[PDB]
Amino acid sequence: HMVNSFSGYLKLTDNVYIKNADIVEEAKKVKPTVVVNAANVYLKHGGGVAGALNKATNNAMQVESDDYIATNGPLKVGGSCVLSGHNLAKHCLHVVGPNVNKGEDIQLLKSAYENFNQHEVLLAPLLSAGIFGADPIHSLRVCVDTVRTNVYLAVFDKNLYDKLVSSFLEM
Ligand SMILES: Nc1ncnc2c1ncn2[C@@H]1O[C@H](COP(=O)(O)OP(=O)(O)OC[C@H]2O[C@@H](O)[C@H](O)[C@@H]2O)[C@@H](O)[C@H]1OP(=O)(O)O
Ligand SMILES: [Mg+2]
Repeated sequence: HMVNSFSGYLKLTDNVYIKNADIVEEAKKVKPTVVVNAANVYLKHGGGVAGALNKATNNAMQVESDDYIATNGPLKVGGSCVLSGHNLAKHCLHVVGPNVNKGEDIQLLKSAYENFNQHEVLLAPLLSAGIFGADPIHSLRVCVDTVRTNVYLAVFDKNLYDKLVSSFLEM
């Protein structure tokens, strides 16, 4: 036992790894330097990954997020900010993917993944792929084509994990 030690990930490419896991359980076990949040521009951590991370910090992430946004104003779609990882990680990189359910520009998903290249190693979810309504296969593709640093993707759903791995390791 040490820190940033990932286990049970499938190596997709030289720098992209994928596991069927809860990003919160992975954060707790690994204590990564950086865990990524699938955030909105307001850092209102209502559901999905954001709700699960915030709940595991006993709401400390939401209190910090409320203070940050009241001070700085909202993020841009495709942007990020580095805040505390609380009890889960050294840092949390809050990254805003486009909300395609509200017609936001899918091109901003590439801008969102570009934020990952500022960090050597990240534990991350598939951006925009849940509540934000992007195709998860497309989100994995943009991740693989954009991110050059080491990214460990945690995919909660068993069936989604199997679909992502089979489509990737065919195409
Ligand atoms: N605990 C978890 N660990 C790992 N992955 C997780 C976990 N919970 C959900 N996911 C997955 O992450 C992906 C991203 O889903 P969301 O967390 O909904 O992020 P997205 O970028 O789609 O939506 C962001 C919005 O979701 C709101 O919660 C947040 O405050 C913001 O407004 C989906 O494939 C989502 O899968 P699903 O569609 O919820 O089954
Ligand atoms: Mg699901």
